[PDB]
Amino acid sequence: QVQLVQSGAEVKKPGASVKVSCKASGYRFTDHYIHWVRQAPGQGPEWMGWINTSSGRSNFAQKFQGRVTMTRDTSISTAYMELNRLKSDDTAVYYCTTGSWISLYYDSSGYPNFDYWGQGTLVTVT
Amino acid sequence: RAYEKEVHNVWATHACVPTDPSPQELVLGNVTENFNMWKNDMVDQMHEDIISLWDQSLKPCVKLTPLCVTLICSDATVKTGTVEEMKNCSFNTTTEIRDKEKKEYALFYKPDIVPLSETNNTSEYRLINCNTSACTQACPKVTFEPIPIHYCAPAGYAILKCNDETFNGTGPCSNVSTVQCTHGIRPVVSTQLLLNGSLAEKEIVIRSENLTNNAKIIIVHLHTPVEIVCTRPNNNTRKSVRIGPGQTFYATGDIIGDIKQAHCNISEEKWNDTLQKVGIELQKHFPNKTIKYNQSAGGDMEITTHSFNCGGEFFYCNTSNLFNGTYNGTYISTNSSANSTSTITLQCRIKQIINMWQGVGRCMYAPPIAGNITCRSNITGLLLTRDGGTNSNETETF
Amino acid sequence: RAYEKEVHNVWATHACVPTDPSPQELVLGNVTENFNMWKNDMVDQMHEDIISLWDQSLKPCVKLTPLCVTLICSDATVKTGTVEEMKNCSFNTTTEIRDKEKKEYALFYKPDIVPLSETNNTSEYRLINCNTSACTQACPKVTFEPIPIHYCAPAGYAILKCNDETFNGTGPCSNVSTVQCTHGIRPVVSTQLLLNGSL
Amino acid sequence: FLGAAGSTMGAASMTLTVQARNLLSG
Amino acid sequence: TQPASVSGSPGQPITISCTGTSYDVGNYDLVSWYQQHPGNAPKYMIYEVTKRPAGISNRFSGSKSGNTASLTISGLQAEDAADYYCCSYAGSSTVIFGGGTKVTVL
Amino acid sequence: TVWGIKQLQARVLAVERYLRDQQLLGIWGCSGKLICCTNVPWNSSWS
Amino acid sequence: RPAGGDMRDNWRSELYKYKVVKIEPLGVAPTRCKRRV
Ligand SMILES: *[C@@H]1O[C@H](CO)[C@@H](O[C@@H]2O[C@H](CO)[C@@H](O[C@@H]3O[C@H](CO[C@H]4O[C@H](CO)[C@@H](O)[C@H](O)[C@@H]4O)[C@@H](O)[C@H](O[C@H]4O[C@H](CO)[C@@H](O)[C@H](O)[C@@H]4O[C@H]4O[C@H](CO)[C@@H](O)[C@H](O)[C@@H]4O[C@H]4O[C@H](CO)[C@@H](O)[C@H](O)[C@@H]4O)[C@@H]3O)[C@H](O)[C@H]2NC(C)=O)[C@H](O)[C@H]1NC(C)=O
Ligand SMILES: *[C@@H]1O[C@H](CO)[C@@H](O[C@@H]2O[C@H](CO)[C@@H](O[C@@H]3O[C@H](CO[C@H]4O[C@H](CO)[C@@H](O)[C@H](O)[C@@H]4O)[C@@H](O)[C@H](O[C@H]4O[C@H](CO)[C@@H](O)[C@H](O)[C@@H]4O)[C@@H]3O)[C@H](O)[C@H]2NC(C)=O)[C@H](O)[C@H]1NC(C)=O
Ligand SMILES: *[C@@H]1O[C@H](CO)[C@@H](O[C@@H]2O[C@H](CO)[C@@H](O[C@@H]3O[C@H](CO)[C@@H](O)[C@H](O[C@H]4O[C@H](CO)[C@@H](O)[C@H](O)[C@@H]4O)[C@@H]3O)[C@H](O)[C@H]2NC(C)=O)[C@H](O)[C@H]1NC(C)=O
Ligand SMILES: *[C@@H]1O[C@H](CO)[C@@H](O[C@@H]2O[C@H](CO)[C@@H](O[C@@H]3O[C@H](CO)[C@@H](O)[C@H](O)[C@H]3NC(C)=O)[C@H](O)[C@H]2NC(C)=O)[C@H](O)[C@H]1NC(C)=O
Ligand SMILES: *[C@@H]1O[C@H](CO)[C@@H](O[C@@H]2O[C@H](CO)[C@@H](O[C@@H]3O[C@H](CO)[C@@H](O)[C@H](O)[C@@H]3O)[C@H](O)[C@H]2NC(C)=O)[C@H](O)[C@H]1NC(C)=O
Ligand SMILES: *[C@@H]1O[C@H](CO)[C@@H](O[C@@H]2O[C@H](CO)[C@@H](O[C@@H]3O[C@H](CO)[C@@H](O)[C@H](O)[C@@H]3O)[C@H](O)[C@H]2NC(C)=O)[C@H](O)[C@H]1NC(C)=O
Ligand SMILES: *[C@@H]1O[C@H](CO)[C@@H](O[C@@H]2O[C@H](CO)[C@@H](O[C@@H]3O[C@H](CO)[C@@H](O)[C@H](O)[C@@H]3O)[C@H](O)[C@H]2NC(C)=O)[C@H](O)[C@H]1NC(C)=O
Ligand SMILES: *[C@@H]1O[C@H](CO)[C@@H](O[C@@H]2O[C@H](CO)[C@@H](O[C@@H]3O[C@H](CO)[C@@H](O)[C@H](O)[C@@H]3O)[C@H](O)[C@H]2NC(C)=O)[C@H](O)[C@H]1NC(C)=O
Ligand SMILES: *[C@@H]1O[C@H](CO)[C@@H](O[C@@H]2O[C@H](CO)[C@@H](O[C@@H]3O[C@H](CO)[C@@H](O)[C@H](O)[C@@H]3O)[C@H](O)[C@H]2NC(C)=O)[C@H](O)[C@H]1NC(C)=O
Ligand SMILES: *[C@@H]1O[C@H](CO)[C@@H](O[C@@H]2O[C@H](CO)[C@@H](O)[C@H](O)[C@H]2NC(C)=O)[C@H](O)[C@H]1NC(C)=O
Ligand SMILES: *[C@@H]1O[C@H](CO)[C@@H](O[C@@H]2O[C@H](CO)[C@@H](O)[C@H](O)[C@H]2NC(C)=O)[C@H](O)[C@H]1NC(C)=O
Ligand SMILES: *[C@@H]1O[C@H](CO)[C@@H](O[C@@H]2O[C@H](CO)[C@@H](O)[C@H](O)[C@H]2NC(C)=O)[C@H](O)[C@H]1NC(C)=O
Ligand SMILES: *[C@@H]1O[C@H](CO)[C@@H](O[C@@H]2O[C@H](CO)[C@@H](O)[C@H](O)[C@H]2NC(C)=O)[C@H](O)[C@H]1NC(C)=O
Ligand SMILES: *[C@@H]1O[C@H](CO)[C@@H](O[C@@H]2O[C@H](CO)[C@@H](O)[C@H](O)[C@H]2NC(C)=O)[C@H](O)[C@H]1NC(C)=O
Ligand SMILES: *[C@@H]1O[C@H](CO)[C@@H](O[C@@H]2O[C@H](CO)[C@@H](O)[C@H](O)[C@H]2NC(C)=O)[C@H](O)[C@H]1NC(C)=O
Ligand SMILES: *[C@@H]1O[C@H](CO)[C@@H](O)[C@H](O)[C@H]1NC(C)=O
Ligand SMILES: *[C@@H]1O[C@H](CO)[C@@H](O)[C@H](O)[C@H]1NC(C)=O
Repeated sequence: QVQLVQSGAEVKKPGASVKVSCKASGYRFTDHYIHWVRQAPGQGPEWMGWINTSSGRSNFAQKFQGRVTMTRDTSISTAYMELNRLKSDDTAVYYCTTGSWISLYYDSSGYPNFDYWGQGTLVTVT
Repeated sequence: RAYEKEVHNVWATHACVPTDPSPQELVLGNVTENFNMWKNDMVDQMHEDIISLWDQSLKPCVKLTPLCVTLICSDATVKTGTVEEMKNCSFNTTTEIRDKEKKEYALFYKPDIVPLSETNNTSEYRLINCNTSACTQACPKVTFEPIPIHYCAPAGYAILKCNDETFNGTGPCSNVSTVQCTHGIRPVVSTQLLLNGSLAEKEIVIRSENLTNNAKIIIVHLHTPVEIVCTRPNNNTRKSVRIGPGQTFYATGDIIGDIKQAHCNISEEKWNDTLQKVGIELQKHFPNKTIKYNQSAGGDMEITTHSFNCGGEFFYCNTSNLFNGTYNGTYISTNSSANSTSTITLQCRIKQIINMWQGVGRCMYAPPIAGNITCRSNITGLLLTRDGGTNSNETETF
Repeated sequence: RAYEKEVHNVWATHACVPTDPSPQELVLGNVTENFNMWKNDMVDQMHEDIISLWDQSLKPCVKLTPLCVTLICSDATVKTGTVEEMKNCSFNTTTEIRDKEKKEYALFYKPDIVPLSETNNTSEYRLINCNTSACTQACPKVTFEPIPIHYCAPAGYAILKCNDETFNGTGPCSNVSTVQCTHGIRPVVSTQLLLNGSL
Repeated sequence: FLGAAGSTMGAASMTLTVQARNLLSG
Repeated sequence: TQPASVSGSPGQPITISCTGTSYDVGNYDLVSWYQQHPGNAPKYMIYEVTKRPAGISNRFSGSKSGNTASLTISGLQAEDAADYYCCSYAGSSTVIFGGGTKVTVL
Repeated sequence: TVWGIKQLQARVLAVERYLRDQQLLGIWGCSGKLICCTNVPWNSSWS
Repeated sequence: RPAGGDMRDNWRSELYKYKVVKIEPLGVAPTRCKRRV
């Protein structure tokens, strides 16, 4: 069994900042990449980027550049999302996903194998 | 055959005379002749021609004299290991106008750059070659593919070659045939391994000038090739920097995606079987002495590591664990019992600035290549030396 | 001809073999031959020769690398006679000593110079070549007179020419004559008009 | 070419001319 | 880049299509399919171009033709009435989604 | 030096082209004269 | 309209007459003439 505990619901004003935790469970956290998926209500998925849990290397979507930062630590097996200067459209359900296995010899960070999913969390912008 | 839209191979093989007919089958019969390939003149002509081709190909390209300035450098990778060789640097280039200096940035490899003198662990950096000589980058149209070359004697001369399959480089050949031109030998630049070479016909051949003198270099000609994969996985980008009037400089601009280690892959079972048969052929030349395969002696990065190129980029691979293990007995590894897929993986590093032929030639800055590089090769031979220690009464080391 | 007075003609015609005697005007007779002046090899050879001689004559002359600097310019022909085309400019030359820079002025033509980019429509100017490649000035001893040139085949080869007074340029010629060397064609550099050619 | 290099001098009297045929070819 | 809705009786098979460019679909087989019931997290359906994960039934299968791909649902039931999504590596370490399809089981 | 290179090439080519057929006539043994009697029968396929 | 740019189009106007050939001074013919032996 593997499961990702996302943080609670965030309700705040436009222009603020949101940090969301994702505590991994059931596996050694260094083994797999971590991706995150947004989902606007009445709308499908929305990809932001990914983070290498082994080294903190991260990548983004082009419209999420600068506003987002990702951090992690394998000492407690969690990763922290941080979105800055929120807008009205940023009210969404947020999902922590386990990516593919991290290798040493090939770039598998772009693999769209989101094997397991977190429970989701709600970010609401008043 | 090598005639196409591209003529700028570095070996300039387009200017050679096309060999129209079939190769000659001119076997003589009843002819015995002594041979000495350690005293052959043609190898020195080959080395001089390769050096001259390198100079005449690198002559009209762009120089890097204005680039050798003070470099302010910092960390580029977010990691702390494996692929930490990336560094970021900034400097002052000269634009088209002489009076307009422009701040500029570039990425580099850690073996290329050197921390500046009397540094207080600062950001001050320079190039490796700036206190040795000048340097020139390669022109981007230049292709380094080893097109085969046939040497031909002039009319009135002749070429005699051996046909005896066990001819170890010295001694008279019972089977000698003449030919107008040599076969398609390749100018493959490599060290510590032979790549894409001509295979041995039936038996693994050991050639050494004296075989007891450790100063002589043992050439090992393998009967069957060992297939080797080498690649640099991470996505590199090429940027351009204007330097001076009407000439450009190319450099590594960015890396896309998670950086992964440049490496090589060798089928471990076939490599061990090849080393086992080489140990057989060596222990029949050295009776009652177990041999050992050990890493090379310490020294320079260009000397210790196995160096080659595929594509326009240059590779230096560690190969310490490649040469490992002792062969005693008679066929002790027994090949395999199951269908093993074990692959030994060698980590590799990449240099941009190379002083190839130990400074006899010239400096080159190899331009980076966008995308990724993958290359496949055949190992056909080994370059070995006899580490003749005092305690090698039964355990010899090569 | 007596080219020892000035051997520095740009087409290097002093080094050629002197055609001492009369040419070989041997007309053959009863000979028909097909000709193609769009597939002729000689024109590409002599185009390459003109390019090579241009590079060879231009090689030892003086370079203009230090000239490519910032130019501050002004209207030198405000009193225009509907020609103008003449800009005064000033710059910083380098003297014999490296550390001694010297303010200098020169006149230029408007097609030669370009207003320097990233300006506020000011007097910042540069040369046309400076973002393309360097240039070298011509040596003042070099004379650009189109001296005529005869081409000669090597011994054992031959040159056949069409004697027909109304030749299309391609096809068979009824009247063909051999010759050792071609007549005195001129290497005149021109476009859109042929100057002093063979009539 | 050199088709009777190992034969006697009597045999080479048939071959020798083609050796001269390769003295300037190419 | 996905058809909005699809319908089908229980028991009969259907297909869900996705069409992209050469960069995201044509170059690589790294295409995945997911499903999502309303009020639920998205669910792991197809990972390779054809390969099914363990625990996933033989209801679904993957396919690819040139510039497009398709999830063939072999047979139908009411539980397959959830929304379906396709996802793909889009080059330069970018991951995109097709957009969605509402399955309307009759 | 371009014209000198071309003159050298021309003289070398002329020497080779003169020596080639002289070598062929020396092979056929009828060298030194312009008309050769051959003692080879003319084949009917050529006739 | 006037045109130009390729300078060999100038030079093709002057080299239209000339053509280069190679002399091959050996010929083969039958005469019913036997060599003396
Ligand atoms: C040069 O040589 C080097 C060295 O040889 C090469 O480097 C090696 O390259 C290998 C490439 O295949 C790579 O292998 C990977 O290893 C991963 C980890 O391996 C460990 O786990 C597996 C399984 O437990 C063990 O068998 C193994 O011995 C190790 O212990 C594997 O996880 C990888 O397999 C997965 O990825 C590929 C690619 O996507 C899939 O095709 C494959 O099916 C596997 O996918 C499963 O796992 C992923 C990740 O979780 C899921 O997304 C996916 O859906 C699959 O899920 C499984 O599990 C779910 C659970 O619900 C189930 O539903 C489903 O049905 C599946 O069962 C891959 O095999 C080596 O690690 C790597 N390094 C070394 C040191 O060997 C290098 O490539 C060479 N380079 C060149 C240029 O030649
Ligand atoms: C031992 O011998 C092997 C066998 O030849 C050599 O391996 C070759 O190495 C060269 C250079 O590393 C390879 O050439 C490059 O291949 C790339 C991939 O080619 C494949 O894909 C293209 C596109 O689909 C096909 O057209 C092609 O046929 C292959 O299927 C190309 O992308 C490269 O082209 C780029 O570079 C060249 C030169 O830089 C440019 O002119 C091009 O425009 C383009 O930018 C390039 O052609 C070759 O594929 C390898 N062959 C094999 C079989 O692996 C080893 O290099 C040699 N050992 C040593 C030490 O040299
Ligand atoms: C293009 O622009 C250049 C740049 O200005 C210009 O060169 C200038 O030319 C003028 C004359 O042609 C020079 O003026 C002279 O300068 C000398 C030394 O500086 C002075 O001694 C001269 O007389 C002064 O002194 C006298 C005695 O005190 C006074 O009676 C008199 O009124 C003067 O004050 C004279 O001014 C000038 O120095 C140069 N400048 C440079 C930078 O070279 C050039 O002429 C322009 N070309 C055209 C065609 O207009
Ligand atoms: C490294 O060694 C490999 C084998 O150890 C070589 O692979 C073999 O190369 C042969 C020649 O290149 C191939 O033979 C050709 O096969 C094709 C298809 O079967 C035929 O159309 C050709 O006629 C045939 N040519 C000849 C001369 O035989 C072999 O098929 C091929 N594979 C095997 C298993 O033997 C590599 O060529 C060699 N070099 C490199 C650079 O990899
Ligand atoms: C290596 O170091 C250089 C030097 O800092 C980095 O170049 C810098 O890159 C950033 C963005 O990549 C530039 O920021 C941008 O600046 C422009 C204005 O110049 C602004 O409009 C943008 O919004 C953005 O802020 C920065 O200017 C640039 N600095 C220089 C001197 O070029 C380079 O990115 C580093 N390489 C890596 C891989 O990090
Ligand atoms: C040009 O500059 C380079 C960079 O400093 C010089 O190379 C340096 O040479 C010294 C002397 O051999 C090297 O020191 C050696 O270090 C090893 C340990 O690494 C030690 O065991 C030796 O006893 C010796 O102290 C130094 O490592 C080396 N640096 C690099 C980066 O290669 C070079 O000598 C200079 N050349 C000239 C002509 O000035
Ligand atoms: C091939 O290798 C063998 C041995 O590895 C060489 O034989 C060695 O030749 C040297 C010089 O001729 C000998 O050195 C001399 O030894 C005598 C006493 O034996 C000493 O008094 C002299 O001052 C001198 O050092 C050496 O002994 C000899 N070793 C053996 C085992 O025979 C041989 O010369 C090498 N040949 C070639 C062509 O490299
Ligand atoms: C850049 O990296 C990619 C990813 O490693 C390289 O793609 C891989 O190239 C090898 C070439 O041998 C492919 O192996 C062969 O694939 C064909 C089908 O494409 C298969 O029939 C053969 O049996 C063999 O497995 C490998 O599949 C392919 N991987 C992917 C994901 O496309 C690529 O070659 C590298 N490009 C450069 C220019 O370095
Ligand atoms: C390795 O890096 C290169 C350089 O960026 C990557 O190539 C780039 O791939 C992207 C696709 O992710 C291309 O974007 C596409 O461009 C076309 C036409 O410009 C446009 O119509 C599409 O909508 C999309 O934006 C980009 O052009 C392309 N750049 C170059 C120079 O080829 C490459 O994908 C990277 N390798 C991997 C495996 O991702
Ligand atoms: C001497 O060498 C020649 C050529 O290296 C050998 O001729 C070849 O013989 C093999 C079989 O032995 C044939 O399959 C080849 O076709 C031959 N080559 C040619 C070009 O026809 C010859 O057999 C060798 N002789 C000895 C005694 O070793
Ligand atoms: C590149 O040149 C700039 C100036 O063009 C240098 O910036 C100066 O550095 C000195 C030394 O610290 C300062 O005193 C000046 O204030 C800086 N600015 C100017 C406008 O002169 C810079 O150091 C050079 N090197 C790099 C790597 O940027
Ligand atoms: C490979 O060669 C090196 C040569 O230095 C060996 O290292 C020596 O090993 C002996 C073993 O008794 C030690 O006494 C020396 O002190 C070692 N020297 C150094 C510098 O470390 C190494 O053991 C050899 N490895 C194999 C596998 O043969
Ligand atoms: C040569 O191979 C042997 C056999 O694998 C290596 O010995 C192993 O080394 C690793 C790490 O050094 C240990 O975890 C194993 O326990 C060792 N096994 C045994 C049987 O000793 C040895 O390190 C290799 N040497 C080189 C230079 O590659
Ligand atoms: C040529 O060099 C001189 C200096 O020898 C430049 O004159 C300086 O210009 C700067 C920028 O406006 C001023 O701050 C200085 O006060 C000027 N004088 C000195 C003595 O430095 C001049 O700009 C350069 N260019 C031209 C076209 O004259
Ligand atoms: C064929 O060409 C030759 C030479 O081009 C012609 O010979 C010239 O004839 C004119 C008069 O017709 C004389 O004035 C010239 O002196 C002749 N040339 C020389 C070198 O003597 C010849 O007439 C032409 N014949 C035809 C039928 O066109
Ligand atoms: C093999 O090489 C050794 C040393 O180079 C030499 O002594 C020996 O004679 C060679 N074998 C033959 C058959 O010539
Ligand atoms: C690999 O080769 C070495 C000899 O170099 C030998 O000692 C070792 O046993 C071999 N490995 C296997 C698995 O047989």
